Amino acid sequence: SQERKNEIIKEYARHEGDTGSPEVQIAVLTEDINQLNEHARTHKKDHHSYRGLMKKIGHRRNLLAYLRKTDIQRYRELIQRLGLR
Amino acid sequence: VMTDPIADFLTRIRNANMVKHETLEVPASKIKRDIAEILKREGFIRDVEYIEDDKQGVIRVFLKYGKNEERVITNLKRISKPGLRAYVKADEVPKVLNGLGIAIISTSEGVITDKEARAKNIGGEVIAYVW
Amino acid sequence: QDTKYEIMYIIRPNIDEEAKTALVERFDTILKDNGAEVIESKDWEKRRLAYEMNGFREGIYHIVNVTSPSTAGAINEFDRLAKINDDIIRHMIVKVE
Amino acid sequence: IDPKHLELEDRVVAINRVTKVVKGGRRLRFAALVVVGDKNGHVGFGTGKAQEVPEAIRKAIEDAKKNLVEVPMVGSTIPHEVIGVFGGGRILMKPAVEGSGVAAGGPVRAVLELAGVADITSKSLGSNTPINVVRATVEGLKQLKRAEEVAALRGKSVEEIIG
Amino acid sequence: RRKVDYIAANHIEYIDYKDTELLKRFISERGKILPRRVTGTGAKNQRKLTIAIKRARIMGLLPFVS
RNA sequence: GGGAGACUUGAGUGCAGAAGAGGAGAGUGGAAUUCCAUGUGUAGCGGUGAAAUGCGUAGAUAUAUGGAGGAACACCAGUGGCGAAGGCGGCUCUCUGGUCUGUAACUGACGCUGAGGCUCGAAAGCGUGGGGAGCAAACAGGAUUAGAUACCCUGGUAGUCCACGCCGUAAACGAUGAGUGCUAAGUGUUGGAGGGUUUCCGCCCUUCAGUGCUGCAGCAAACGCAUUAAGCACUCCGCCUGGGGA
Ligand SMILES: [K+]
Ligand SMILES: [Mg+2]
Ligand SMILES: [Mg+2]
Repeated sequence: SQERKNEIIKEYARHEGDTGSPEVQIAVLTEDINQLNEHARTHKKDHHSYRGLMKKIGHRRNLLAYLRKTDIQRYRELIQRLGLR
Repeated sequence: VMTDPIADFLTRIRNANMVKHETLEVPASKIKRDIAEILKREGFIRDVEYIEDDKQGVIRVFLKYGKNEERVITNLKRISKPGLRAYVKADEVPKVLNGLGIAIISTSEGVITDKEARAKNIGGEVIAYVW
Repeated sequence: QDTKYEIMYIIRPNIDEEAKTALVERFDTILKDNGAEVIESKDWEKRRLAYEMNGFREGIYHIVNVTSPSTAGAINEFDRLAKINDDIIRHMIVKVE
Repeated sequence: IDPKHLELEDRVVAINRVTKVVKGGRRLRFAALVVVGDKNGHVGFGTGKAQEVPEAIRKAIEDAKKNLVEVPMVGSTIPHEVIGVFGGGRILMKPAVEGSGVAAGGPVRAVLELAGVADITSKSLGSNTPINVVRATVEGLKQLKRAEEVAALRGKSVEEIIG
Repeated sequence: RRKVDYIAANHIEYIDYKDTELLKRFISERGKILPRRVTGTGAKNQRKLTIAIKRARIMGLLPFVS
């Protein structure tokens, strides 16, 4: 949702202007992915939506790889905040 | 993407040459500037000019024709593809068409011709022939 | 966000105004019970139908403009109850901008 | 582009007996390919057809005279390597050293001996159809160039180009 | 041929299935919907008209047949 | 190439908009068939190249009023739309995905390809349980035929349908891998945006993303392709090395 995405940007971002950043993107994608996994458990047959789920997941994984390359401290802080492995 | 802007530059030149266009514009880099200057001062091009814009310096070319019809350039070809890069020694320097064309080489001295390379007794990476 | 829902439904032609008004108020009351705010309730027309929808070739149309969340089950409740009720012939819902 | 005032002499590549079919069996004609030249640079080829070998030869010669082209030479050699393509016939021709003679076994040998190229190294990569190999040959000899021409185009001098 | 849409000319929008006055002229006899190439509407408006007409049919405002 | 940086065009996020048989779940519909019931009415109906099997006097066909049940959605509907493909057309609602346009705020090369793996995947088919209107392999009978293990006809079982789990194949085809850039033009068309007019409508010009036709260069063995390339180029993956055996 737009209000939830606003909250997530304001929380995880470095500024109120820095809408775009890896931590911001990943924080949005994780909530979207949780909603989609619940939707999939409720709608097991919607493979057409599971595809977009996997695409979002790959996007998040690539962002996380960029973070592991550039800033390992930022990476670990992010993952402690989010709860990912 | 643009995994080979040098070859994109060469092919854009080739395409414009085949349609007999008069000029070109390209997102430039320093190696493109070197190649364009070499062509300028070797006779395959009439003129070349620069343009400075924030994202990337554009370079524009003004091609050459013996008449309205006849072409000075016939075709070009990159050898370092880059999937297989072509490094060569001062003896293995190519001789494009027995001296009627030119090979474009980068060496410790810089970006130069087969003339200068085979004279100085250096070699380097080959990046383009020109028939 | 709360989404606007036009709701038509077809009252039988030979019902009394008393029970009819209590019935419209019932459905509005149930929408409000499930949490869907009714902004307008109005009878559209009484008409000769295109065919015999419940045997009655004639009908009386009512419109119920509503604002509510999509998660609220107000529309589903109105739906099941109009199905069960044999007085109204059809209902129909329209998501509106 | 004129066969006039030239001592063109000819040579036949091949006569392919070639058939049309009719209700009354087969209408057998002879098709010939001939290459003619002056052994100075000027060479051409022609296709002829007729119910007679010499008639098709005459027609092909008369068509070859009307389609000449001039090849450059450098001490009985071509200036630079070239690849000629014409629809299935790839031929590469290299400038060879003097005294090495010709390296071909016809039709290319006929074309180049008539054009006057005494010393060359060639190879037919693709097909073997005499017509199209000869056509790729002339296409390559058309791709070829002259140092004076290229230097007048480029503006640079001849020595300034060859280095 | 260059033809005009009723909807575009009238500056009408948000087509309600209740609007029998506007939907019934896009209908031939026995309830069939006129083709776009007959009437001269846009694709967007034509599809909105299809949906509105089908709504009207199921709601008895218009007939499926006759 | 390695390392320390810096930038925004690429890639992506954000604002605002657009479209849509995009997908899954739920319910609802009118038409038509089949069956059942009620009347009318009575000798043929059906079917064929011919006939015949069949059904019908125990009331057929047909006709009119209802009811049950399943499946598919006339017009709109179009080399039109969406989707990675397969595929997806009644209607409404719940949840949800991708795409396009501007915007130039933000990150600042984060991208592409991608063996091996994972997922999806026409129809047939398999397992369990429902259901089964019509259609229909197998099968029966009538015919035809020299024969007819077929084409034709009358019937008709699995199956077609629903839920789950398996299968994982296709002329799964644009018989054209994905990505990027460059390269005459013409014309329609879908979704937008901007501008110059127009009382609005509308027309015009530009531009993006698709979707068709004609066609220059070039390519092609030819057929044909041609800004939706089969042209010029580059990166990666998959694949071929005569036919059969196989
Ligand atoms: K089954
Ligand atoms: Mg199946
Ligand atoms: Mg075409």
